[PDB]
Amino acid sequence: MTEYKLVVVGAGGVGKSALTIQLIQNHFVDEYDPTIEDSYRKQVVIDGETCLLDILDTGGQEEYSAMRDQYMRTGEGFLCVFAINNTKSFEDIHQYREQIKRVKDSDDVPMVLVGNKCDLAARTVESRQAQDLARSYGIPYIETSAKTRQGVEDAFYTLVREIRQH
Ligand SMILES: Nc1nc2c(ncn2[C@@H]2O[C@H](COP(=O)(O)OP(=O)(O)O)[C@@H](O)[C@H]2O)c(=O)[nH]1
Ligand SMILES: [Mg+2]
Repeated sequence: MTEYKLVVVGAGGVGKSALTIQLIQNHFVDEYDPTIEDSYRKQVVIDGETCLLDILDTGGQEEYSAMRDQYMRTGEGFLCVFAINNTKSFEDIHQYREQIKRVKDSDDVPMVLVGNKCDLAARTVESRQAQDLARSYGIPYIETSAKTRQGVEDAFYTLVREIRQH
């Protein structure tokens, strides 16, 4: 069976844990210990192929847990997440991508830019701004809501399809 190693990165509070929990357990949590950093597994069929997702939900920043470094170096694809109502988290994306390019020593790394919390009103980051950023990196942009489930499967499965074109 094919395994796909995915890593979820982004500023604190954007919904990295919520997105992962939604994919894994199909439920939305209003509060998830921001310190909890762990890996989750899920068996799913994507385009007729049964595979196992090995997902690392990264926690704190400016820190390198023995596990994060491992997934960061062995990770096959990255979900770079920001929130639609958090301009700083969007501006922060540049830092996460520069970091990933450094670890892989490459500018061709499977990656998907995710704009989360699309269920919230009065967004401060327009879809167009994110689309422009994703285009500049040569990767897809997908909006999601860990609360309503909108785009969640699409974000993770598209990341798998990016790894496949690699
Ligand atoms: N309305 C809304 N709240 C969300 C969404 N995703 C996450 N949250 C909330 O945002 C806060 C931070 O989410 P969390 O998953 O802990 O963020 P992380 O720090 O990136 O892991 C929590 O209070 C969540 O309930 C979403 O899509 N919509
Ligand atoms: Mg978290």
